[PDB]
Amino acid sequence: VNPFSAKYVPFNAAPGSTESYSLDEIVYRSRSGGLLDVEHDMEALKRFDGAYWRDLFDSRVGKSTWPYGSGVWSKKEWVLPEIDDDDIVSAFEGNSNLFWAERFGKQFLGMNDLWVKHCGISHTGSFKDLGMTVLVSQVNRLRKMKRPVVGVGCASTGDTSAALSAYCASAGIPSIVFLPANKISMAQLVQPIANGAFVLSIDTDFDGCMKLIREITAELPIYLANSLNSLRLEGQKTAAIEILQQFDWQVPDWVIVPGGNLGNIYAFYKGFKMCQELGLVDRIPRMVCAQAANANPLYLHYKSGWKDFKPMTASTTFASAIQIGDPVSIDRAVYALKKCNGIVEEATEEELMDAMAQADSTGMFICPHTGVALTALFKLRNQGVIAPTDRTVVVSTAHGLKFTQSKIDYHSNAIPDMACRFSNPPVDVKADFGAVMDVLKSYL
Amino acid sequence: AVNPFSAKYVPFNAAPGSTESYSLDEIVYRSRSGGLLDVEHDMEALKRFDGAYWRDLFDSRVGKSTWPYGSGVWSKKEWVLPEIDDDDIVSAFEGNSNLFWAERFGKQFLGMNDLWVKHCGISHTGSFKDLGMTVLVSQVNRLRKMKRPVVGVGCASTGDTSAALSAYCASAGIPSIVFLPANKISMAQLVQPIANGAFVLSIDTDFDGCMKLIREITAELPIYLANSLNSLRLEGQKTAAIEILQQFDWQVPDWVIVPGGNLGNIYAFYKGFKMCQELGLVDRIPRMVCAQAANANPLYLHYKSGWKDVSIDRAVYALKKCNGIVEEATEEELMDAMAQADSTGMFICPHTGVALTALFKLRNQGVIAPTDRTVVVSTAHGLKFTQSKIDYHSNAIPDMACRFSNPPVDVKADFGAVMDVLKSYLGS
Ligand SMILES: C[S@@+](CC[C@H](N)C(=O)[O-])C[C@H]1O[C@@H](n2cnc3c(N)ncnc32)[C@H](O)[C@@H]1O
Ligand SMILES: C[S@@+](CC[C@H](N)C(=O)[O-])C[C@H]1O[C@@H](n2cnc3c(N)ncnc32)[C@H](O)[C@@H]1O
Ligand SMILES: C[S@@+](CC[C@H](N)C(=O)[O-])C[C@H]1O[C@@H](n2cnc3c(N)ncnc32)[C@H](O)[C@@H]1O
Ligand SMILES: C[S@@+](CC[C@H](N)C(=O)[O-])C[C@H]1O[C@@H](n2cnc3c(N)ncnc32)[C@H](O)[C@@H]1O
Ligand SMILES: *Cc1c(COP(=O)(O)O)cnc(C)c1O
Ligand SMILES: *Cc1c(COP(=O)(O)O)cnc(C)c1O
Repeated sequence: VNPFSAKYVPFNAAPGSTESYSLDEIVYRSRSGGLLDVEHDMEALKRFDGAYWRDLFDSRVGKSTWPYGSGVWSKKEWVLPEIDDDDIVSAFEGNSNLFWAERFGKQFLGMNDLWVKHCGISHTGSFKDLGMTVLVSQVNRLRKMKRPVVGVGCASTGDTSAALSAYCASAGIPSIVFLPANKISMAQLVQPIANGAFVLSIDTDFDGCMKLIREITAELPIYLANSLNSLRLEGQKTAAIEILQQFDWQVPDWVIVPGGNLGNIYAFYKGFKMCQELGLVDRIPRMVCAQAANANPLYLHYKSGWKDFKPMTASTTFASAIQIGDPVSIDRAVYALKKCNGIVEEATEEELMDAMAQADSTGMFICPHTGVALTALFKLRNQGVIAPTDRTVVVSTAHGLKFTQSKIDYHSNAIPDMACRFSNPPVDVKADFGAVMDVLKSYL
Repeated sequence: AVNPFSAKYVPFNAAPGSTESYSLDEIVYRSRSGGLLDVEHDMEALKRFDGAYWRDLFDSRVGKSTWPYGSGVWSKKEWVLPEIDDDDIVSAFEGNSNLFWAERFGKQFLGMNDLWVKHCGISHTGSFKDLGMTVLVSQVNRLRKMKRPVVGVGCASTGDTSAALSAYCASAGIPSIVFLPANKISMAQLVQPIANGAFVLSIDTDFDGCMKLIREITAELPIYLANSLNSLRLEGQKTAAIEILQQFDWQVPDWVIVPGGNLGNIYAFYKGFKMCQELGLVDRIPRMVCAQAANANPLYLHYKSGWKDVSIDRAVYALKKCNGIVEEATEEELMDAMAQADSTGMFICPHTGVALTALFKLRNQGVIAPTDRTVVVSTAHGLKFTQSKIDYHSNAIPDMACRFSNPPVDVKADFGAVMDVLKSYLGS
């Protein structure tokens, strides 16, 4: 009855390799120690032409029918084809606004066809929801199959844990979060705490919590939620399919994604590539990966001609989730960027904050990581690589509501060594009709 | 404009042969007698199309990419602002918000299998105000583009309304002004209008000093005011009710619980459900519960008095018509409810905590049955109220037990210690 299936496979598998694993297998790496990927049965999917898939996926966008209302699960056949609908844990994720940045594109970039994907408008406020619905759904299934998974554990700065904990909580799955004691107080770990996660405050840095969550997982029947998981990528790749669908199956010229551990940027390529390969569309977009100057291993690797990649030491950024020294999905990203003929650009602490301020002025509320992405767009316009007329999509990874402090400090002119050129502080005036009118007429 | 549909400003009531009405193109805030204004649609022009027509029309637009019908508000454009040009609309894909099924929360805490929470907080600016602001700003945009004298939009909100207002205005290139007392200025509270390029004024006076001053400016400069009295924002807000129906495949819930501070909201929801009933989409409206804080005004005391002793009359009318109920929630009760809800996956606002407390109390009274289809409206994303959650979960709210707090446990970087803590948790 159900002809579609998926399995684990070594990332970029060698010719005629026989290595595969059932998705029910709890595995994170291959025989060689490399990363795993979800490989779908392309022979079975190709029994249906692009016309069928377009019509099928279109018939399901924003409908009440479970589970196809979700931006991810409307594409179930391409994500987890063999999961039962009873096991799916979904919070209506995806269907995210592809915001037309008319005033930003025209006033700053000379662009008419610039769009911003607001992935931040989600259940936990970041794109990580797309990935967590797939992972927790699969974990949910394993639990019901009486498999040894008593909960999910992770150690990541808010964004990953918030998504995980929320989805785990709704399904009654215990969620275990390891976080450094002083390094984050209680402000940014509010979501997992509120979502009934079992939170531990450890006497170490972020690195020490990452090491300890491994040790725990080695003995305890606790599933490990990491950058490694190819399941998360299966949900995240639907954002690329969604962008296509929102453009009525027309392919944009450029897509710019913030790259931390570099999984997301790869997920986007896989989504775009899958639509081309199955006959939905005839082409794929060119991709741009944007990084913070304080954490630019991919940037240094690209401009060296895809030769010599080095795990650099990352320094403090306002774009917290993007500051990664040794990116886990590095080989994935490099592969993706080569195939789609892509580009990598960096962004300084000042440049990412300024581009963020300029975006907000157009009626947005986007994260510092998005500022990084917009900086890349700024620079590629300068270099003439992105044309003023080209259909360009910038991916906003998180809502600004999760990164308010960086905005409060910027407009308060309270960041040391920062120029804060686009700050918009409140103006002081005494209760006088003439004085109030004059400052308003000057703004008029 | 071969458009059969139309709407106008009309007083809320005035039975004895009133002919008072204003064009939606006029700047007006109140009636001749000072009462509330109301957007009245040409129901006779709408009644020309049967219940099935509107259902199928609204269903065909939902989620789609066709401008402007993708929005949860503008998908019902004919019922909101029928005369505005598509090229004048300022939309940020608002509405379409998750009708989250509270399975774990409903079954474990309330013994309810069909309880839903409507997450309006998942939107552009983090609240349901986006629904109302898209209509207001669109009209203001329409007026400005036809060379009408409107220099900008102003308000005195420190929270949701100003955040929503300034965001929509910024995209349309419409100046946004926030009049506020210099002492009540908060950098955190105003983070959204500040970033959205809104002209925020800090005035060296009190609450009354500002309201007196705005009167003096709006008599000289034509600044459109956004406030609680505004009836144009209700036209957007009402589509949330319509949406709830559409999301249930045009099946009416038994109960819809709305937080009530402003009191305009509960009316908007009533207005939306009623419009669907009156036009043949459905055969009924839900019973509604208005949930108020214990600290809040005497709407609760008025309901308990058997309807004998802003937007107060507006809400009382809506509640009497739909056979509604009002309940209170105390500071501790709403915080507890927020914690319980949150622990099951949600991340809701304190206003939603108030609504859930009203649900709890009415379940205990046996007014709401276990099987009853119940929708609890969440007005704002929990991310706008992290400080109260931080305080609650660290037991840092005085005169409150914080009984459902989930503080993190302290451990050193020792394997055996981390394990023993984990073992006792997994043993539970
Ligand atoms: C209210 S349910 C319809 C009633 C349901 N079929 C029943 O029998 O109880 C449909 C709504 O659930 C919410 N929802 C959340 N996740 C969804 C998903 N993955 N697929 C479809 N709807 C989802 C959406 O807001 C959607 O409008
Ligand atoms: C994106 S507009 C482009 C307008 C103009 N040709 C330009 O380039 O500046 C193209 C079509 O999309 C629709 N549209 C207008 N504003 C939109 C928005 N903010 N988001 C999505 N679609 C929009 C309109 O129906 C219009 O016909
Ligand atoms: C990408 S535009 C369609 C292209 C457009 N016809 C053009 O030629 O430029 C459609 C997307 O804009 C966004 N959007 C925001 N508001 C919308 C609205 N009111 N109606 C339709 N789409 C809207 C949604 O994310 C939607 O998927
Ligand atoms: C409300 S669910 C299950 C109700 C069940 N009779 C009970 O009381 O436990 C009814 C239908 O809605 C769909 N559904 C399941 N989970 C959903 C969710 N989280 N959101 C929206 N619809 C859902 C499924 O297709 C299911 O058959
Ligand atoms: C995790 C995260 C990123 C980084 O994505 P990768 O796939 O790890 O490159 C960027 N922005 C936000 C908001 C994130 O949470
Ligand atoms: C929410 C609301 C208000 C109050 O908004 P705040 O900015 O939070 O004070 C007033 N009137 C109506 C109709 C509302 O919906």
